[PDB]
Amino acid sequence: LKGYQLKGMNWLANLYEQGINGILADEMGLGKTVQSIALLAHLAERENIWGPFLIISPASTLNNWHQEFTRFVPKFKVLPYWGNPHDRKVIRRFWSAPFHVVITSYQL
Amino acid sequence: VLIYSQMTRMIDLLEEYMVYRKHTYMRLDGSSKISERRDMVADFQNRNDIFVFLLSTRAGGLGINLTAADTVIFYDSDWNPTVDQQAMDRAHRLGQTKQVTVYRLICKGTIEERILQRAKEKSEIQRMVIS
Amino acid sequence: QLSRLHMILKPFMLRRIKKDVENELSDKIEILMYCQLTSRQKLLYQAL
Amino acid sequence: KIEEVKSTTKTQRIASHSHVKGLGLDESGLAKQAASGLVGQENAREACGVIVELIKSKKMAGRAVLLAGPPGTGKTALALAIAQELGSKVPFCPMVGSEVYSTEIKKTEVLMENFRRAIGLRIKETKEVYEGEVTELTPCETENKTISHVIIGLKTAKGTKQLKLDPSIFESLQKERVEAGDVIYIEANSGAVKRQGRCDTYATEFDLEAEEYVPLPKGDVHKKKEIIQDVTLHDLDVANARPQGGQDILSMMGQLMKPKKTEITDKLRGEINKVVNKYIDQGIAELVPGVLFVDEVHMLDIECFTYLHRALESSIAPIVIFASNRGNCVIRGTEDITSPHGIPLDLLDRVMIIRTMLYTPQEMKQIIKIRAQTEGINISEEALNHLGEIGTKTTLRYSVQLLTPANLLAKINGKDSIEKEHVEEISELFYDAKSSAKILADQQDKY
Ligand SMILES: Nc1ncnc2c1ncn2[C@@H]1O[C@H](COP(=O)(O)OP(=O)(O)O)[C@@H](O)[C@H]1O
Ligand SMILES: Nc1ncnc2c1ncn2[C@@H]1O[C@H](COP(=O)(O)OP(=O)(O)O)[C@@H](O)[C@H]1O
Repeated sequence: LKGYQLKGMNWLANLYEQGINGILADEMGLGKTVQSIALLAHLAERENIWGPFLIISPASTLNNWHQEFTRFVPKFKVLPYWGNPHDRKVIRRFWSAPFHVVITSYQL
Repeated sequence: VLIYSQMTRMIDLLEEYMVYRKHTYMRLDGSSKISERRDMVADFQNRNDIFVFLLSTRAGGLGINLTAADTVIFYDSDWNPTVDQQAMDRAHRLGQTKQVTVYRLICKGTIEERILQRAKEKSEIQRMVIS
Repeated sequence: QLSRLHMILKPFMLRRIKKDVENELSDKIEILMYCQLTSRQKLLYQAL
Repeated sequence: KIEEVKSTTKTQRIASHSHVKGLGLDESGLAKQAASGLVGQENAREACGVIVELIKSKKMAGRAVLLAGPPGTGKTALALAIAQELGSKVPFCPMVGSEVYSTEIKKTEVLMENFRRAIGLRIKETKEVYEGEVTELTPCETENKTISHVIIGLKTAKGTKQLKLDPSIFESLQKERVEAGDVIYIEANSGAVKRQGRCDTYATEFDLEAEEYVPLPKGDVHKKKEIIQDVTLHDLDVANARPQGGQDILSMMGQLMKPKKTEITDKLRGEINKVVNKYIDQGIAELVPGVLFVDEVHMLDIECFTYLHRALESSIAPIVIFASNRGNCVIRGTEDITSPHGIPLDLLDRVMIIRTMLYTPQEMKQIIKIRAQTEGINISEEALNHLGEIGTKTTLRYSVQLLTPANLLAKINGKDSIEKEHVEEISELFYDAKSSAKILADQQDKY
């Protein structure tokens, strides 16, 4: 954790409670993965402990997302969604909730 | 060191070059699989065995996060900043312990100075809408 | 336009710029490194 | 932010004609007063303007011109201007009259080597070739046994093929010491092997080896290509007269013995003409009949001038440019026959004479300026006016030749540019042909 990230969460929380979306637009290398993961870590009220999310991203990033979800707080049920039609079909049938995030890319 | 270029044909020329001089290269490019974008990253960090990494600014310059690079060479400049800046900051990063040198390699007068003039003009006009 | 675009973004964008969190890591040195064209390049550029 | 800027390579060296870039004519064929590096000589340049259209027309053979005029009048400069005006694609063959005196071959044949060398030829040669890593190599014996067939496996980034070849190719591969895992090239036209190196796939196989490891070839194992060869009829004559192509022990050793010239027989030149006429009929060739330039022509021997009567009348011959700096000399080899320009009257009919003439002081100032800014130096106007004065006192070349010594003195005593005191000093350090001929005639008792 770092203080500027936690103050980012306290800023995002009022947007979330107002039904307002926002941009984390900080200069590169400042932990937007950590901040967007921390939506789960610093709102205790169930929606952000067992609710299903989705991440859409450039294809080179998919594994650093999947890794960083394990490094900060590994408790969340994370689904990868990349590679062959058979492999993505196997995972697609899981969401037939325990799907706390899916990690994805825009072509898919 | 990281090397960025636009043309896949040029990255093939640079791979021909770093086969010839024994520079222990590795590359990421539009043709490369997610299982390569896993492993080729994970082997450039966690090791000293790979002196140079070869990249596209578009396939490589987003979220790749190569903190083990010390320096960056733009063999091409793109018509737009941000793309270069994202590519630079994927060496110049939280978790480094060093300066970063970024080199732009440019032909005098022919065409690359027109790209660079637009990059300069954009890199200032892009400020006043934010700060 | 500048102040309106700022005021539209201020309620729902965060943009710190590096020195406000990278407090102790220094900026990039940028080296604009010039090259001449080689003789074969000068000829092919002239042919274009 | 920061910049880096480098270029360590030295320039080309400045030569006695390298300011000449073309004849400096306008589109109507009139001379500009000074352009493309030249100054003055308007009639002699407009006459060369007719000759550069003569060359580009291709129609003629053996037409010839004599640039005639005193030393320093620019004769070789106009012939160099023609060489620039034609561009690199047409052969201009520079020659000096005293080069015919070979000790390997007759004078009356050194002229034919140059005449055949000035006729250029562009050939659309189709080469068909094999290249790859040698994955397999097997020679086959057959009954009277002897080696009679060759099986070769070749591999590239585009898969692999097995090829079947003539035993002369196996003897070539054995000569090149080709073995499995080598990367090779074979043009099937010459049957010529090149061992490119050892395949880079094997570069880790030893801690220490002599080989050049090379990356695996790209595209098909077997492929055809067109090479746009530039060649001259002399290159066809001489390559057939002492053959180094093919792969037998004889061609392999005509490549070792001393490369003596030989008096090529007219039967060979005839069979070359028949062959290249067929490459022209086939559309495989374009002929580019160029220029022979004989500087100092006035000392070809009378054997040679009398050969040139026949040579300049050939339907094959190139266009020929001669230069002479001489008056009514005795012609070499005649004992005591005198004729204009040192050339027999019998040859002197066969040439269009381009008279070239002494410069005014104003043309000398203007050449010296154009020359100084080509030698890369800055010169003050009273110093250049003093060089123009020296031009009237002496000659164009001495006046030009004081420039670089003056620039040496200028930088040595710390100036940026030539001051008149530098030229005025250099004029006393170095004598000239006219002023030396005073002290050397005055002190004549002592030499
Ligand atoms: N507390 C932390 N401890 C270690 N690394 C951190 C920490 N907070 C952030 N990071 C670093 O943040 C980086 C991720 O930044 P990222 O989200 O990719 O930024 P951006 O998208 O702006 O370029 C990772 O390299 C990670 O190690
Ligand atoms: N018309 C000219 N324009 C420019 N430079 C000339 C001209 N005529 C002569 N020169 C230069 O002056 C020198 C003498 O000319 P050159 O051709 O060498 O004379 P020559 O007929 O005796 O061989 C050379 O450096 C030459 O390039």
